[PDB]
Amino acid sequence: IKEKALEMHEKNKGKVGVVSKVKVQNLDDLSLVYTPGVAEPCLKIKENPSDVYRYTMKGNMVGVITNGTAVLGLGNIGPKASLPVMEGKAILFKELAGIDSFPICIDSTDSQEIVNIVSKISTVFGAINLEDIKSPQCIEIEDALKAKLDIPVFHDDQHGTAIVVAAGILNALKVVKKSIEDVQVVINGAGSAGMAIAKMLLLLKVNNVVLVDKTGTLYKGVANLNEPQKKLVEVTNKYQEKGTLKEVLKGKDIFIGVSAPGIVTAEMVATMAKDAIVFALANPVPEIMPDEAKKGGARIVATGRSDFPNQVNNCLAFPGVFRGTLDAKATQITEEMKKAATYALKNIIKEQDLNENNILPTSFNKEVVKQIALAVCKVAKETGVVR
Amino acid sequence: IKEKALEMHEKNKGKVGVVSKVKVQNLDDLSLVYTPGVAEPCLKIKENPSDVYRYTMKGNMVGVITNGTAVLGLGNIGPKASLPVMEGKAILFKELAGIDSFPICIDSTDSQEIVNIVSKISTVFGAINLEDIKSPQCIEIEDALKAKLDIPVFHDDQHGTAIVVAAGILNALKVVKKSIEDVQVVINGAGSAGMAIAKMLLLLKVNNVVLVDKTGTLYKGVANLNEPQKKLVEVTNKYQEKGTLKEVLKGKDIFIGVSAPGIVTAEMVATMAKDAIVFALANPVPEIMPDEAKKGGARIVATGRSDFPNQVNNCLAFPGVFRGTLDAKATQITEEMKKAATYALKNIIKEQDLNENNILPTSFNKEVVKQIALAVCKVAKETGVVR
Ligand SMILES: NC(=O)c1ccc[n+]([C@@H]2O[C@H](COP(=O)([O-])OP(=O)(O)OC[C@H]3O[C@@H](n4cnc5c(N)ncnc54)[C@H](O)[C@@H]3O)[C@@H](O)[C@H]2O)c1
Ligand SMILES: NC(=O)c1ccc[n+]([C@@H]2O[C@H](COP(=O)([O-])OP(=O)(O)OC[C@H]3O[C@@H](n4cnc5c(N)ncnc54)[C@H](O)[C@@H]3O)[C@@H](O)[C@H]2O)c1
Ligand SMILES: [Mg+2]
Ligand SMILES: [Mg+2]
Repeated sequence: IKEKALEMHEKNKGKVGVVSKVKVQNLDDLSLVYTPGVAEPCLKIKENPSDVYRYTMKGNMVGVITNGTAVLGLGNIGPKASLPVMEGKAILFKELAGIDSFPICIDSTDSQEIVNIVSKISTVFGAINLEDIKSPQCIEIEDALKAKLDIPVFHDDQHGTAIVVAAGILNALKVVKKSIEDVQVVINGAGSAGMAIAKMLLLLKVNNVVLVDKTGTLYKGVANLNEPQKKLVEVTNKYQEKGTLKEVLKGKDIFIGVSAPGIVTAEMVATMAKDAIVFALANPVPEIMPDEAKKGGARIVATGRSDFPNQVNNCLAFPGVFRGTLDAKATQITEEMKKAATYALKNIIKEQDLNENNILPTSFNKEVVKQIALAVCKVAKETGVVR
Repeated sequence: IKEKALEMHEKNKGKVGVVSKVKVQNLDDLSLVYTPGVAEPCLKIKENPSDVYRYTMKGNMVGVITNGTAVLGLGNIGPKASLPVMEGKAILFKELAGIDSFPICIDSTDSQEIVNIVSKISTVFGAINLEDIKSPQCIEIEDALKAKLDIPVFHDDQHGTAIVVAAGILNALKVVKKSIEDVQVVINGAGSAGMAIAKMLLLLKVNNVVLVDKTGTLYKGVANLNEPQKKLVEVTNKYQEKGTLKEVLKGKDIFIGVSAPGIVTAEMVATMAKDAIVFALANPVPEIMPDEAKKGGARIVATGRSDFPNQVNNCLAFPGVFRGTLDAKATQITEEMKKAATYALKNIIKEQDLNENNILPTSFNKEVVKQIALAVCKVAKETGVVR
């Protein structure tokens, strides 16, 4: 309900407050939380610069940095209007994985300016969560900061998406008894989230993925790919298929839509392979209803909806992703760490309890952050990507 | 004690944590602190951009922004090493004036870069507290951001200093029965804090102030003034005196030192006017001890020391300054608002209870933030500098 939301925000002027982690009411402790006390850790950090991580909030602090240019489904609406979302993201870090988070909203659509600016304010952050930025812009920024900064940088709306998606896919294949190295996938929308699902599947040795945009699939020599679309045309659609979604969906095991509402029909689901897997994650109106999906013959349907039986939820991955990432002092959130965050999530469900309505856990299950963290941590230490 | 400080910081990995201002454990409230709830204030702010201030932390949030280039008496030691100080400053905003504060430490010594960068991250802050930056650099940045941003910007180490100083001066004059429009002041150190005390006194119609640096006083045609020193040479030292501190101190009513340790003697205090006022605020070793100050003949001595009878303390002004500033929705922290913050502070002491050891209140007295706020607020509304 609208009014219920608005009231909530108005109620306390925001969701995000700061507390003191130590106590101070007099002059004694004052000279320790401030001068001349504060001088002593400052000189420590000056001597050994890594000592930031023991006299400071840094190592439990994740920055939630944004642009405003892609806010939920509201798109480019600016830094002010995105603020409530960023505040909301911060307190979820806090409530789900006991993480201190703070929102920074940046007023610039220039990649290089945003890169530089975030890189210059990294002192206080133990990790960066990038949120609600425009594809393709979000990629170069993520990539630029990732090779620039010595702390973990992570675009949740694309990499966090793929973790839950790949989790739900792996679980769904066990159901219909198929293996992901044998199956032909179609992803509608070559934007941020489409892009990254493609990556996380190729990361999983998918047999073949085809990306489709609002104009047709993407193949070598397509008119106008953005720079990341181009790099992805190389790895995807091996058999070099061309044409519209209607034509291309024909014969596929998995449809994954992150694009639009109601662009897929029941007829279209009938053309897909037996035991079809349909993921209609467009929001709020998915590209097809599970009703019309099961009518076409879909064995499994996931959506981005809470009311519907199989919810792809972003709060499944990011709290546990950052938890182990921080818990490990990881300098980086690598691909293998993503890969490990997927399996851990897919394994909350026992394998004895898998259904066509039990491919993903509940988004609040405390055992999700715990296991995703342990696996994200376990590989960080192993691989070396650790302070 | 050192170890006691270091332990304190280590104890909890920093002084600054974040809380949620609203509750959320399930899915119900989740869809209000996040999607689809957060959409509703976001669209409000998009429609009326001022609505930031009712669905968001902004209007109770002050940013503590720094460089590292002037940390206490540690000077240029970088963004990492300054972090504990900035964290300490944030929780004092919180504990003294119930204000949410967050530390941003900037890794750049380029004025224009720092201006731009802070201006670009202003979305989340209701006010800016600039902290621990190099004179003269701090001035152009303060000035640039002050004319650029629509929120209050405030360099505490200079303007906050002057408020307490001017407060202690006005109170001290009542003691020795002198008026500030008749008296001849000398300030040692034409750095940030010296500079700004000069301003706040000229703001008070001082008869004559003389600034002195590590090389001699400042007069028209002095070899190498920085740009702000130059502007101040015009308003100060009317009688155009030249020479060293020894020579120049001779005959003055007030000495105010913000420079060095032990550069003033008892002999030198004997040359000043009757009922001398001596302010040795250099830290930790003041430019003269009260013992040697009263030996020279000082009627009144203030220092920056807690053990000594008259402490100039920065935590006297800034919590109450920002309180009323925020309490008023001030768009600006103007000169008249500074002026009003001074008088309010000087008037915590009854005027029936003034001593040579009672010119300033206690730095924890809750009635200080309250009154400084009401006066800072009262003039904001009057003058118009208000949303
Ligand atoms: N957990 C989840 O449920 C979850 C996570 C991420 C995204 N999503 C949903 O997926 C959708 C995409 O989100 P995003 O972050 O990738 O946004 P995005 O704008 O980056 O992706 C959209 C892309 O799809 C393409 N597209 C648009 N309309 C199309 C059409 N009719 N046919 C084919 N292609 C089309 C466009 O090229 C665009 O670049 C959103 O509606 C969002 O709600 C859901
Ligand atoms: N509330 C307080 O007690 C309070 C507040 C602010 C500053 N201070 C003290 O005052 C001092 C100055 O602080 P600041 O922020 O202005 O630092 P600053 O470096 O900006 O000011 C120092 C300036 O004094 C000049 N100087 C240095 N040594 C000198 C000497 N021997 N003779 C004459 N001039 C000299 C230099 O030109 C320099 O620019 C510090 O030691 C600080 O502890 C105290
Ligand atoms: Mg988002
Ligand atoms: Mg300071």
